[PDB]
Amino acid sequence: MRECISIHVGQAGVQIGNACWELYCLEHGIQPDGQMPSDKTIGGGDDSFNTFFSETGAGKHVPRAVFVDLEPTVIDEVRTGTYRQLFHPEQLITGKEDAANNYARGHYTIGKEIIDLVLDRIRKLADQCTGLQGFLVFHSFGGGTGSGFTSLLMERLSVDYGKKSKLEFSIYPAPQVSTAVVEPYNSILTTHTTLEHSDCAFMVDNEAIYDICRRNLDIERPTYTNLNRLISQIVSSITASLRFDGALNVDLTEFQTNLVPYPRIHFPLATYAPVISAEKAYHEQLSVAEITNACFEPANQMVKCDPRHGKYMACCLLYRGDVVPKDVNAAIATIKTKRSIQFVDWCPTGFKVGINYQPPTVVPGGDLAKVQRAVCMLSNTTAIAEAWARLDHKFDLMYAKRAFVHWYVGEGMEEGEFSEAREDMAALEKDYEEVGVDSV
Amino acid sequence: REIVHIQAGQCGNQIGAKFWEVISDEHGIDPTGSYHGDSDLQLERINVYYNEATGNKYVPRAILVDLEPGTMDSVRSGPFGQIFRPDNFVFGQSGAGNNWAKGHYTEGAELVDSVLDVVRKESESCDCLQGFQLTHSLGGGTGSGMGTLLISKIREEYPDRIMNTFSVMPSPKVSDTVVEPYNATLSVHQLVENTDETYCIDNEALYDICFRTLKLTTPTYGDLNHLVSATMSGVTTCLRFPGQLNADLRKLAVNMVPFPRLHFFMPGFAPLTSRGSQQYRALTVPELTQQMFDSKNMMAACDPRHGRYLTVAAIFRGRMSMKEVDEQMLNVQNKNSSYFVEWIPNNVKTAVCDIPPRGLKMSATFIGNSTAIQELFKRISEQFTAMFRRKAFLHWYTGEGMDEMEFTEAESNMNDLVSEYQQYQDATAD
Amino acid sequence: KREHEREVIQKAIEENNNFIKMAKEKLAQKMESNKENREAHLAAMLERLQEKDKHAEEVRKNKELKEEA
Ligand SMILES: COc1cc2cc(c1Cl)N(C)C(=O)C[C@H](OC(=O)C(C)C)[C@]1(C)O[C@H]1[C@H](C)[C@H]1C[C@](O)(NC(=O)O1)[C@@H](OC)/C=C\C=C(/C)C2
Ligand SMILES: C/C(=C/c1csc(C)n1)[C@@H]1C[C@H]2O[C@H]2CCC[C@@H](C)[C@H](O)[C@@H](C)C(=O)C(C)(C)[C@@H](O)CC(=O)O1
Ligand SMILES: Nc1nc2c(ncn2[C@@H]2O[C@H](COP(=O)(O)OP(=O)(O)OP(=O)(O)O)[C@@H](O)[C@H]2O)c(=O)[nH]1
Ligand SMILES: Nc1nc2c(ncn2[C@@H]2O[C@H](COP(=O)(O)OP(=O)(O)O)[C@@H](O)[C@H]2O)c(=O)[nH]1
Ligand SMILES: [Ca+2]
Ligand SMILES: [Mg+2]
Ligand SMILES: [Mg+2]
Repeated sequence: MRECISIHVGQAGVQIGNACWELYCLEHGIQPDGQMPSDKTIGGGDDSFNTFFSETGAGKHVPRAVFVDLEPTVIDEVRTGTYRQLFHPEQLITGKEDAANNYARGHYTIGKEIIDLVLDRIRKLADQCTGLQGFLVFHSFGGGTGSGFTSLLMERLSVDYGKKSKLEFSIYPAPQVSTAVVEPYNSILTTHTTLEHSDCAFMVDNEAIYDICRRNLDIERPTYTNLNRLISQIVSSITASLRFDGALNVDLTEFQTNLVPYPRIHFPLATYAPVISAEKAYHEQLSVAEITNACFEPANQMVKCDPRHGKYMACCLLYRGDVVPKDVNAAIATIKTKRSIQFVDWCPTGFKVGINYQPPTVVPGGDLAKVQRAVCMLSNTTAIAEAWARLDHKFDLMYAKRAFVHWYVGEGMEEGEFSEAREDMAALEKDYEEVGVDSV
Repeated sequence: REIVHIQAGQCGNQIGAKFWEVISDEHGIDPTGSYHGDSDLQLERINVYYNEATGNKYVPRAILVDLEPGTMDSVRSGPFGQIFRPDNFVFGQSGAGNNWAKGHYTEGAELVDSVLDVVRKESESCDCLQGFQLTHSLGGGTGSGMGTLLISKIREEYPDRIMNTFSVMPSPKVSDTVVEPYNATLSVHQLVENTDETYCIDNEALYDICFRTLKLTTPTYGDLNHLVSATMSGVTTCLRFPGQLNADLRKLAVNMVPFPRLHFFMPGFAPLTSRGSQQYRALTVPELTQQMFDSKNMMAACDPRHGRYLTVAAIFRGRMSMKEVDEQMLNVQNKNSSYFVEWIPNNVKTAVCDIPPRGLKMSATFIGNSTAIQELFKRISEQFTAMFRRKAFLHWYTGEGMDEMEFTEAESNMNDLVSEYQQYQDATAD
Repeated sequence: KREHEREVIQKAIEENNNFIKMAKEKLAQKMESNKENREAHLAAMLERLQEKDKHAEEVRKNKELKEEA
């Protein structure tokens, strides 16, 4: 029980899903044809990985996942790739014409022609669950499909599953790899439309990831392949609580309680350590102390911002591999003193800590060194508002002149939807300001 | 995705024929239409410009139109004249005599239905049509007058598809027909309202490139058209080979056109050298970048230093270092920050394709949306007003039924277009 | 205490129903407005193109009138 359904939307959502499911298979020992020689219960079972894999009578372990895109070329690569035998053809849904980087086409003109079919495939997956926990939705902010169609899907999921929880994994745009000049528009529109339908969203800043790959992995010009492989390690760390079980393993829902103090404030900042190449790790055994310390370096954040200039409302450390409580205690004790970690005065307990004993794994031919221990930190800091500020400024510059707006209006949108989306962003920036203010 | 290609009039069919030549070799198609290439990358997107017929034969999705039988006979005889579908030749008899009114209203109107039947036939067979591309000149009669009439009729039947033109502006340095400013203005008035993207291919700049840069004493139409084919192959690279940026006509439009009327692009190609200078100058990414943004390399007679870029697309082709490209493009933006509008962040996009054009190790193509284009329109307006001031030749036009103020309508509209560019060139972010 | 326990459970049910109801209605009304707005943008553009076809035919009639002199 406690099953989770994954929904991968648009190019970024699809390609990141491919990276994730390959990593999951390696972690659980599932083969590219779905066989899992380790699994003794055939046809079913209530094991931990069953939260993400269903089983067929023949012993196939099938991702509880839907890939959807408005054009075919990206999902076509899944249909013909190493793990093509892993998915049933109906879990891969493609259109003929994409959103053209236009939220309006994704939410309306094109999306409305495939939404019912997508919601149908999802129902079929939900019907195979005994205790469906919720959804994980992977998408870009900038794409026409990642923004517009993802919004439509989320609104539809609220209608069909009520309060059932929906978590987002979102790619925040960066000029170093951005495919469209209008991505700030699509970003604000999808964030406005989705804010009240999402329980918790993990933002990944492409520029942050881009820089980490360049600096820590020694890749001069990172590609999506480099970025997604790193992203997948963060995703694996967050879901590892659900796919494995350990005496010190703590569930992601217990983290969510600590991470979301108010409905709208549901955007944790992620970090991950160690990020190091085989060459550098050859002569360097990284201790719990070193990787814990790295979580508080501004340059290791998955979104570009400065948490020293903000206040923490929560820190959750998800350790995995060779880690024992004594070492964690000493590590945090050190960090508390040598660092300037400021918590709001309304949060009595700021740290939550768990250990998953499953060691980190890496895909052969990847860029990450294989390490004995790793840590992922999810924190809720007001500093993440800096990312909203930067987006909103790019929006305002273009919108003041109505640049490109005719593309959205021509597709059926009104200007009011723009300024409504922008005003919502203004309130969000203010909300992050007020939670940080000391109590009277 | 599929694109339907239409080419009208002398110029349109000349540069169109060259376009099919150049890209057919890039993809490995001989004049018989058989595939003879060596990499699966050539066939990935082959269906954008080619239908597949029984026997693995690839036929251009191209329609050939002209009021004059002459020019299409010769296209049939030129290289690759046999790879075109025969029923897709739609030709008249009278000819247009460089008379815009004949192409748009009388002679061209009688033949437009025949073209529409072929366009429906071709769009019928498309899995998911993306839109149309048209080659023509603005100075003649058929490509000009009947060219814009086709766009009008096609837009009626396919209102939600992309309309893309390659428009050759007149220049007295290359033609001596004195009414070309009339014909260009009457059609610039149609393009400003009925196309989504227009590449402005200016015979003035083409000639200047051959004289000053290429050191060609007396350039010919063969020369001018080699620059065009090189350019057209460049601006369609990202549509014909697997990529991510500007992968289709609509994504290109959404990235290049911030306001509906300002959809006139100025292209540029590089490298460009004279025979003597090619030996003592190795082509590098810094050399390609500098040339790309130099006014000497613009396919439209405009100095970008006289206006400001709203949007820019840059396509590099060849084996090079992605990192070098990223650095070279940031540096040029840095040094020339004053020439990019600040109210459109990150308005320069760059693509890299692995396969080079044939004959070069490296090439770079430039697609600029710049307020400096207004210099091109100001030039035509200047010649239009000189002619119209003394009402030279209108009885040829009014004799087909046209009204006088229809001329002043076009001129006035083109004037508003110039002011529009000035309005956004002078706008600031504060 | 028992009246209050039912009160609370029924309020939880009502807030979830109202959440579904508003999402349902907001979505419905947005699909509706977009349909109208996009169809009107196309009608406008097509109405304009035909107004040009009208002028062309008038340009043809005009040619014959001068043609009888
Ligand atoms: C005043 O001395 C001149 C006397 C003539 C031509 C010119 C001059 Cl300047 N030229 C060159 C021009 O001014 C440009 C252009 O000339 C031509 O197109 C022509 C060279 C083919 C034209 C007359 O202004 C064009 C009209 C719209 C006219 C052109 C046409 O009569 N047909 C038509 O419908 O309209 C055309 O048909 C092919 C016949 C030929 C006329 C000729 C040769 C006389
Ligand atoms: C083939 C070339 C090679 C080159 C190698 S190094 C460098 C700076 N240029 C370039 C580019 C060609 O795409 C063509 C655009 C220019 C038109 C010429 C083909 C032109 O028509 C022709 C008559 C010439 O001037 C040359 C043959 C000298 C041509 O090589 C010049 C040129 O820039 O071609
Ligand atoms: N990290 C990461 N970002 C990606 C990837 N693919 C695209 N992006 C980013 O996502 C944005 C573009 O959105 P896409 O996901 O490509 O678009 P889409 O959802 O397919 O939308 P349309 O194609 O317009 O219908 C840009 O900011 C890209 O840099 C990927 O594999 N990884
Ligand atoms: N660059 C270029 N311009 C051309 C070519 N042929 C004609 N033109 C130009 O096109 C204009 C006349 O249009 P043309 O195609 O001859 O007339 P049409 O047949 O009535 O469309 C003049 O400005 C010519 O210089 C050509 O092959 N290349
Ligand atoms: Ca089992
Ligand atoms: Mg896409
Ligand atoms: Mg001619």
